[PDB]
Amino acid sequence: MKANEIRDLTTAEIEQKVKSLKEELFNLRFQLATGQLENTARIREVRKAIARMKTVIREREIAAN
RNA sequence: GUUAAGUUAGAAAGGGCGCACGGUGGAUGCCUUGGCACUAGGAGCCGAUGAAGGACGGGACGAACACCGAUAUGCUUCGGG
Repeated sequence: MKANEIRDLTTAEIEQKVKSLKEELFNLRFQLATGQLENTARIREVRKAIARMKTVIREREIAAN
């Protein structure tokens, strides 16, 4: 998904992207705490996706100078 | 029936010697995951762009070892497989 990450422009790669993933992780952890989640690999894959987005943004910023 | 006299003893409450069968306890034999002494090549410094060394944390489900820092049991890119 890294290529698709590059294709998006910078604001789109943070605004309404690293925010929806954050809120989804929040809801997922709430459901797990309550006691009804079933599928549990979602947490790990969401966290990995967030890290990917942050790293590509930082790479762009570093290359900009 | 009465005198007189001899006797292995022969019993064993328990004990000694020999034999048979067990229990505790880790010598001996066999075996290495760890060490000891060297040889031939390399490398002989790290740090304010924050060191050597640590504290606290990170997993779906506890404590500990190993691994990693709010991008936390991991992220990109180039090669091997």
